[PDB]
Amino acid sequence: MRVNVTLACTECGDRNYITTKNKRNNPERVEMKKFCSRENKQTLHRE
Amino acid sequence: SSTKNGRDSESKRLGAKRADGQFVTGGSILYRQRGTKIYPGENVGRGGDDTLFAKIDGVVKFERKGRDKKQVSVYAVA
RNA sequence: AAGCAGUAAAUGUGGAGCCGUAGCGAAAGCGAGUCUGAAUAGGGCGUUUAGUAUUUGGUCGUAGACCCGAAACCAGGUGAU
RNA sequence: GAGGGUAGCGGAGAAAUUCCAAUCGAACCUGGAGAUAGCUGGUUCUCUCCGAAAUAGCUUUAGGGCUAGCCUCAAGUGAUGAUUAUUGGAGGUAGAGCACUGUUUGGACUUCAGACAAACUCCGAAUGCCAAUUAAUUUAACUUGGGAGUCAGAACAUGGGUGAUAAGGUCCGUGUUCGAAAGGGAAACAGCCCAGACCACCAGCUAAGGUCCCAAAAU
RNA sequence: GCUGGAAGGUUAAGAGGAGUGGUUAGCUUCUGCGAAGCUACGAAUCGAAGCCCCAGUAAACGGCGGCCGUAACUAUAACGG
RNA sequence: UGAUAUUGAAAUUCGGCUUUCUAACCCGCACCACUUAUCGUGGUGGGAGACAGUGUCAGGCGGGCAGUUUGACUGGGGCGGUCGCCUCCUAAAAGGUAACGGAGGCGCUCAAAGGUUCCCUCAGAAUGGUUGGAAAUCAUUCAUAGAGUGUAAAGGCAUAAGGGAGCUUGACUGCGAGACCUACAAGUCGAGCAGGGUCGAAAGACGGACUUAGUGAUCCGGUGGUUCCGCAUGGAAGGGCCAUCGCUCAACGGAUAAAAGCUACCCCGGGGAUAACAGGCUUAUCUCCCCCAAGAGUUCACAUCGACGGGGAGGUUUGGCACCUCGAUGUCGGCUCAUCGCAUCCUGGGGCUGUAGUCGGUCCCAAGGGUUGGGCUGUUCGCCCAUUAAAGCGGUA
RNA sequence: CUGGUGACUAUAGCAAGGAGGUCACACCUGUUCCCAUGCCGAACACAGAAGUUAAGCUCCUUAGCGUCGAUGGUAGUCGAACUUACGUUCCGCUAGAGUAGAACGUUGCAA
Repeated sequence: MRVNVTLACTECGDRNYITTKNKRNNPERVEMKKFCSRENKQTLHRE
Repeated sequence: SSTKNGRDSESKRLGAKRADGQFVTGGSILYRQRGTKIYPGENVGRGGDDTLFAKIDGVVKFERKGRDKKQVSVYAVA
């Protein structure tokens, strides 16, 4: 099923995003490399 | 006795927005369309919905693109 | 303005109070500039910066609000000639 | 027959919504009270200038309302308004055609002849529309404030859907008139043809339509 | 619907107070602890009837069906699927 | 129905279940007195007893009773159907354009089906082969799209927007000249500037998907962050700002957190803006009249009958529309036999005949007069009995 | 005048007949190296003795298909009048036929 999640910055100041995901194909939390607003650089975003 | 029809969507006001031989501002819309019935020429770009818009101040001309095709361009005449 | 003095007057006196002379921001706040924003970078609202008191006319609001007209509801009484 | 009892959020009823002072699916009187009424009816003196709408959107909305469109008054800008001539352009209707998608007739043996189409197109008008900073004629247009009414429209011609190529039928597009328009013609006859009444005259020329008599003018 | 029953489940007020937060007498990181009071919440546990359940009752409310073959009944089915 | 106050004294059992007792409380129980009264009060005997009755708090049942709701469109209303969004046609070559007009979809999916850089060209046909359609993989020739493009349709796409590989996460942050659309609220496109980046040798491209559908104001409530405020001061409760979550509010600009029926017992305010009777327009339906002539008719189309097809008249039927009438135009059958039309039932005059005569059939002229009584049924209509020269069809609200 | 790179609606196209080569173009051998295959030096990328007009590319003819295309007439239609299907006046298709048509032209290395 389709569900929405939030990506939070890892080990740094939190800069949140929102997206969607298919739970069957991706049972685990997704990880991406997004820009952090209050750190001024790309960091790792979990969940 | 009843009807299965009756439905329609709101009309989208497509077509030409500026006339040949007219002076337009920096980012004026020139033509709304679905797909590519007219191609962008000199100093003219495509939007995400195929909208053609100008990128300078100048006079707009509709042109011909080989055979069965046509394009529109803007020329910076003062 | 209330009050006080005056013929139930006119107008004396009375400066609590009100509008204007400066805006922007949710607020702390800053100020001809302020908010957003890392950054007048761009953008929004301001820098016009002449008002104020009484009154004729038009319209609006609160009071029945241009006039006449119900079927009904509630409260207290009068009736078994 | 006389004297008494049961009172309205009640009483009585061998039962009919029947009776409780000529009234009862809930008695009468006085108060809240000038209840509420998106609904009918009515609204009192005179001249001058201008002069509509019966549409769109949304609506517990459909004979109601709000914003926009159309009218009027005051101030401001001022050529930005209208018609025609010239040039340029976007857009596939009428017609036509079978190259695509479907339909179809007769001969051959994939091809030659012949036809049909709102949701077919190898093609393609007349008109209408957007512009120029290009000429001649004309008189509007835009902005800010005060006050509105309108949201039931009708007929004629024409382009279409619906119906039955029926309706003084119904629903859209485009012009005119009535609405809010008197006068002449069509016998009479809001919507058809001509033509827009400031006032007075026992003056002249015309339009539509007419000139044997009614009845003005050619037997 | 009514009557009787209690094996289990759900079930209020009222009792109970495991823990948590606010404040500050004292410490030192030099913006982390923190006893006593007062104060905002409190969970496990106990808690009736009812309901979910078991049985009876129809002169209680109510209900009392279809397709398909077959002669010692020619048409029809006594009888059977 | 349970807890608690009135409510007390003793004693068994895992402060409580459970048992006795009397003083609270109760008796429309007996006797005495006030008192000629047994309403009341007092006294004395019995009965019951910390129960019952009464106060406060809590759970359950409760049309017995009360206040309200029960949508709109609609060729009258009711029943049926539809309500928000997307694509094509009607739509009259700019845009816009209605009808319970003609056709279909949506309330999602994708972690690569996104970004970037390189490379490639489809469908269909014949030929020869383990022969399942030579079309299940194979190699040729022909082939400008008839192939594919997540999903409906339209418009585009072979520069490919189509197919395959390598790297990657721009499906980023703050914004934004200008413009389309438009009553408002909303919706759509957007060059460029700054901060981070990915791919590419570089110029460059990248703010999701070839485009257009996949969505819901405000109030209130939850979860994170924060240069904010915090009612004598310092904190904290509680607010503000930023991010985000919860509605088939689908009658989809959403009345409230919460809502169905009958009225022939009915009432008031309006409307011919809207139906039932009659008038008016039309003639699908109805009733009559013709055109053609394959045929039937012992031969022979037309004495008589007239298949398949075609053209009219009337306004007596059932309907269509909704133009007058809702401050009222009384609706079926009967009594009455008045008045009119001719498409003539009898009488009067004729042509043809498959007319021997007596009867007939069909067509033309003709409206002067005439055109019965009963049984059944409220009936119109219809069946029947007995007659007659004949027992005609229609109009007149 | 052979080659490189741009602009023009096939009047540039397709098809058939003919001429030619080591300046240039092109076919050709090979996989040691940078590179590569669902497998295959076919392709791509490289090292290059010689060898061929056979094939691509350019050259002359070709109206056999494709493309272009007048004139006259017709259909349709703006406007005007009569009336309901006919005049008058502008504009002007489609199809078909007469016809072009075997391309014209820019900047530079040489030749």
